[PDB]
Amino acid sequence: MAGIILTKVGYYTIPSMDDLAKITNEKGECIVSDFTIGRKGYGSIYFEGDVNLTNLNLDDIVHIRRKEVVVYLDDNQKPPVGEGLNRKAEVTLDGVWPTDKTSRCLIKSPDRLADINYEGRLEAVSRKQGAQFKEYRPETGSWVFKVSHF
Amino acid sequence: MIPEREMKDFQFRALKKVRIFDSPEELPKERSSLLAVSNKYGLVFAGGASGLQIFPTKNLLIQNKPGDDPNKIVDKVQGLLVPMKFPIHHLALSCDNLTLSACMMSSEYGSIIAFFDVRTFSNEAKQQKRPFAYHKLLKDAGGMVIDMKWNPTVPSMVAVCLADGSIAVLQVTETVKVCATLPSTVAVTSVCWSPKGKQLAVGKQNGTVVQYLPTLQEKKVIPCPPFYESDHPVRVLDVLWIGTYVFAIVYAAADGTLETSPDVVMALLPKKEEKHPEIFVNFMEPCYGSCTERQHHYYLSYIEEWDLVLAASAASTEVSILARQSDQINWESWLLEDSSRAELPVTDKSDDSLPMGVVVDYTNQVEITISDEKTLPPAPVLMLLSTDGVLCPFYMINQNPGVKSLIKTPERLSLEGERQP
Amino acid sequence: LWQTWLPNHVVFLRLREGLKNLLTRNVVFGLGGELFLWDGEDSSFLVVRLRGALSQYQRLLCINPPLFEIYQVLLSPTQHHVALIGIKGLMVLELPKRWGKNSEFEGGKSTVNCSTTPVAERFFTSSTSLTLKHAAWYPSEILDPHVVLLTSDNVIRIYSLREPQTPTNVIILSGRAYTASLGETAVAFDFGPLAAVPKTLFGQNGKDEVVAYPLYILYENGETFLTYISLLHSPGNIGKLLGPLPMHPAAEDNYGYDACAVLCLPCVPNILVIATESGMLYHCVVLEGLIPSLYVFECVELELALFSCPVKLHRDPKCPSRYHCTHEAGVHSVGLTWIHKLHKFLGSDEEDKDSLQELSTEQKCFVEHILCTKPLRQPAPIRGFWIVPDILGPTMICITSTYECLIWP
Repeated sequence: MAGIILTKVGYYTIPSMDDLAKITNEKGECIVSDFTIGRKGYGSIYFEGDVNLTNLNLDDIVHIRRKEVVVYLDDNQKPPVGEGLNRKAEVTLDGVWPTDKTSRCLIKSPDRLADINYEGRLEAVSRKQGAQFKEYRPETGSWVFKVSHF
Repeated sequence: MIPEREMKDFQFRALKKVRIFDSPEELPKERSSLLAVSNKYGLVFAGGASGLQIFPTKNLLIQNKPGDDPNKIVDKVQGLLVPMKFPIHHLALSCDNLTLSACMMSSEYGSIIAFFDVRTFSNEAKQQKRPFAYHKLLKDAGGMVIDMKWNPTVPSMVAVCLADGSIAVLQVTETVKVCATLPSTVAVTSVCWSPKGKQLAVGKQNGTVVQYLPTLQEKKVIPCPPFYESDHPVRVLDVLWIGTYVFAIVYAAADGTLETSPDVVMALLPKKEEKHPEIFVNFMEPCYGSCTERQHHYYLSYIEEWDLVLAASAASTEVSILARQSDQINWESWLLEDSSRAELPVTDKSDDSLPMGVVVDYTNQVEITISDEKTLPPAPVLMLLSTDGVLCPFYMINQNPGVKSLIKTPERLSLEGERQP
Repeated sequence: LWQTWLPNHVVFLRLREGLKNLLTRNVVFGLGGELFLWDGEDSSFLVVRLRGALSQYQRLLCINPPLFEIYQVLLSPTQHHVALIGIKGLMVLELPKRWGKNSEFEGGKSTVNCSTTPVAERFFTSSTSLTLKHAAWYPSEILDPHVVLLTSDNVIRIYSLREPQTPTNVIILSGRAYTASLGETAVAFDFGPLAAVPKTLFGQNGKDEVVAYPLYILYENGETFLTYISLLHSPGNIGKLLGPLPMHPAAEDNYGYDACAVLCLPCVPNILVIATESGMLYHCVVLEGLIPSLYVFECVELELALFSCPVKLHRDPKCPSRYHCTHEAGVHSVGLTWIHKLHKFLGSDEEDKDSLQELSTEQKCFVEHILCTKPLRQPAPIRGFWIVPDILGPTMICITSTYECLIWP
């Protein structure tokens, strides 16, 4: 591969890592628009616009977990806002459901989720973290929200 | 290009080689550091896959007599075996010489650091020598200690760096306190205390060396040297902080490749009252690499009174020297005569043995018997533990003018204050 | 009678003039016939004698003052130490000795120096963003004083004053990331009353009964946990954490989120009060199971008894069936008149739940808005709340945002 490192199981990119290789130009620079990095079954991060993936170690930078995501583990190794992956992005986290305090089961029923207005809860959880809620899909518990940077 | 100099006033003089552990089945590949030395009390600590072994240092040192085969390995020498349930990859000793740390990997349980009170080794009334405290790194594979260093002046303080990139500063008294940690995304590859022990320097995957207070509050960044391109990106493999503005820094290919060979780089830093850039001098491969199978690792140490650096490497059968010049600023390789070098032997199966641990004794009191008739005063002894389980001692004779004897007489270890499990 | 002249005491002028120059605030505590008022600007206590003049008071100085703001003060069970509780630290002050016919501190000197000791100082400086969420004393009146600290890392640590930098016990309950489980973190805890428990509960043996205190832990999302603490027999790292306690009966809104305060009333079976930022108060019976469950006997909406503010809960020293709630709108008193109907044998089986349900349909708690702090412009929370226990009638002291001393009744 021409610079990019991604080996953690379950992770992928759109375009695929193989496609990113061929996109690399004569001077070895990988610039792509609308790039996505995801982990099958847990979520993904969509970066609208052009980004320079040249010599980025995505294994060390991007971390997608259940109901959680991290980009750049420490602030010291983080580039300024607008450069690298520290920029505007749309995050999707899957398997996001509340737990019934009586049965201790996950609440996946759309009607039940509308009863407790889980969507409004996720709007609040987004603002409190500096993000803007976008939508929620009960069938898969997909919580989509935009972030100004990481 | 690389500065070099025939040195006829320094020789390494081999003592008999002494077998410590039995030869392994395979070549040990992983980064490891398995020799420690108490220069206060005259003990050596050796570790492997197969237990921990403690010796009075003078028992390991045996001089060649005329007539003797200097290549014949002594089979064993009396010391103490402390059984260990798992293999050891790192051993180190605190600056008061009372805490030995032993790092182990268990396939079942992952990594643990055992801490031994060194008096327990001397406690005749304990048939079993147990550590008094453990520290469990929740981690399994990424929990391998890849660098671990006690503070040169704060006896309770130790810095530990793991394979996953995380780092921690520990306080070990009667128990283990985590004082500071930095998570894996910081990407630490190596670690080293300032001379007085007031800051910690950490090497990093991105090629930089960051300085820190022991609280891990960041103080100064040394950038990745300008001569490395973007399409040949590197990582600090090892670091030695020599003086406030002086470091030895080893770079290796960022990606982990073993084929490329590491560069030892001397770095001089500017001051607040200077706006000079950093001066780097690439001495490159002073320990010539015959092996591309092992994880890279330079064993570096500074001997102030001699103003020089000893260097060994996991990929090399040879120990090298970088000395400061009369100049007092710049460095040069010392090129020594054929029969005065420090090299690990060829194994009886005709392969090269390589270093797993390196230490220097300063408690040696015996005089070097040169001829039948000539005798020189005691010298420090370089000791290498090899991949074959053989210990390789060499007197370091520095006949350069003005060098003062470094020998320091050892003391008796009193069991007073021994910590208990 | 001090109920008459206390609001005119100069200490409130002093504190009021200190204004002109998050945790819920409580800058006052009472001891004997004395009232203690924390003066943030001078880092000292102003002590007014209520029993036995408007200008007279003692100043108890910190020999080593805290540099972080003190939000809450909390007298120890043995009453020899005061916890100075802030967001960025905790400091313990040792009270001086008394002597003289009036039992004044050190014979009635105008100023008395008090020894202080910081607690868990490492955790608040090493991790800059680490904050204190809740703190209390270990309830024992016999053992050395121990403070219990819940920090923003979702960990509870217990410290002896003999070793204020090294926890005796740690309870891992399990910000760089974007997370949906933002409420899976503890915001408060409260100890229940003394209980005798089998020594086997802590892994030791003998079929012998030991002293322990139930520790109830409240998550922001409303979930509750329970563990029993014995300073002697509990392990250094406590892992026998029970919960989340199932909450019965099933509620359409799942009892919401945004829980902010918890109180264990001193009764058997234990009864928990859970308060939310929206003004919801849940009265939960702890039913024995090995995991117990909660039966929400009733719910009270303070928004109806008069709302997005932090709510603080206070026990009543006289009656286990009464507690008080402080918020930006003032003080509410809540009387659970049905507490005395629940017997000690109650369990968590179906017939017990049905009996509790049937009983809740014919029983209701008494809620009263006793003090109103609502402004004319932006509402402000109170700074102090204390119930002076007198058997002839409890007197309540409430210090407003402007250090006005309201007394009720």
